Amino acid sequence: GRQPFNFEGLDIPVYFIDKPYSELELSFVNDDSPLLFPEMDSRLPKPTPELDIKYYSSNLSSFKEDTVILMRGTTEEEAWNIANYKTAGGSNKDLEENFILSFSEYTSSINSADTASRKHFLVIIKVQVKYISNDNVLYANHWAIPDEAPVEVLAVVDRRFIFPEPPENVAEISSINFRRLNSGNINVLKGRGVFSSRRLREIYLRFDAANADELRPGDVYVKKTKFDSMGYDSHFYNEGIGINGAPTLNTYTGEYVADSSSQGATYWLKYNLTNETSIIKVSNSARGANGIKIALEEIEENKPVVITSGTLTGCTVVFARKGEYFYAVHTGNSESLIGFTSTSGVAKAIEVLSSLSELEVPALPDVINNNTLVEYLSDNFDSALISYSSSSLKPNSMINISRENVSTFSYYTDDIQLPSFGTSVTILVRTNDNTVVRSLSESYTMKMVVFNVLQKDFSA
Ligand SMILES: [Cl-]
Ligand SMILES: [Mg+2]
Ligand SMILES: [Mg+2]
Ligand SMILES: [Mg+2]
Ligand SMILES: [Mg+2]
Ligand code: NA
Ligand code: NA
Repeated sequence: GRQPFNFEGLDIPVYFIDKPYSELELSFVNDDSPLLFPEMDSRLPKPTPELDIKYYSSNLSSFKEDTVILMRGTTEEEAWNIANYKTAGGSNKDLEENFILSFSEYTSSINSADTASRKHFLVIIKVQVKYISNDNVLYANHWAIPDEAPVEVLAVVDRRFIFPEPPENVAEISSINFRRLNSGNINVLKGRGVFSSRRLREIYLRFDAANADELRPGDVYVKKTKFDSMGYDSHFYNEGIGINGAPTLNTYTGEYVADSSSQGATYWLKYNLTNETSIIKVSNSARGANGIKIALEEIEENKPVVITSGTLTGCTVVFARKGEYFYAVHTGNSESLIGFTSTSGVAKAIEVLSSLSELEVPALPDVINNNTLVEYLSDNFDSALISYSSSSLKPNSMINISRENVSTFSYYTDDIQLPSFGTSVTILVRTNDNTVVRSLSESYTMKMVVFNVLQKDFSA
């Protein structure tokens, strides 16, 4: 093989070997650990908040000499070279040699560092602001640093989890939940509340993903590569959510179904679907739509897939089938734009649906509203479900037509006593030699309980 790198002679204040869950409820998860999630291990220095880094970098004359703390997932060899040469890219060339630029990207996102370092190495550095920039990064919360820039290495953690394979009833109930899902029974997700996570884990399934947002006029962004451990694609990220921002489209595995970012979650904070379940979270874009297209023949036996839209409080979720492909689109806005979702949001959803289905956008009326979405879906897809919020006060939100191939679920109406929220989810399961596809939309009221539902099957 290749000689193991020996870190003992290096200048590393904090160096240790990370233990996976299986070596410490998740006693069978041998390729992940709680090092960074949900709480960053107390041995590790914490990164500088993204907003503070942006503040320093935006006032460079005032803070060029000050430092920030950043994280990175790297290989064994990269981590050793960073710690040995004390430069951002593990280079021993002098910075001056560039002026007679190669860059490495670090992150302020704990979840991003978790994703990148799992099964590899975590490196934490302190670096002066004059060496960082984010002008050309593709991933959220990333900062490029010249490979030759000096850094102070604060921690290196070996997260390769090289350990002999493992030979309140949370584990047992979660295994039953997996068996229920894996049978193709949508009832496992009924009534147990909303779920979402900001975690990023690559799942087995590749799918087309698209984004249309008013921040980027004149373009629909299309991603056909896997959602992988490099980080959070900035097109599927919303810097305005909370403090460090949040992803608007991410995949994770079912050992965590909801985390503390899921507004209103209950049952799925406690129990899970095991890490054999693959979950795709599709949220709205800041001012527009995110969508995915799944090839039903690529769902694999004993690897069920769950799509969740998170907590619905005004946004529109579309599930649809055309041929051998399933579509999920979530449109709306995070900027409290009254009337956007039932008008511009519909237009953005149609842009995404047309892009994913490889159709030219059809001719649309001058006034685009939720009825327009019903018509578009009816004419261009085999079957569809719209889950949406309507009020007699906002006429554009009201759906007053019907099409035989389009179901609609108003998870909010004026008849609802707040507080309330909606959910909309789909399961895709290869069982009995076919791909079962079942969708479920719910309204929750009041401890929140479901009082209104629509269940739609998209399989034969
Ligand atoms: Cl991953
Ligand atoms: Mg990283
Ligand atoms: Mg490695
Ligand atoms: Mg129950
Ligand atoms: Mg949510
Ligand atoms: Na183990
Ligand atoms: Na050294």
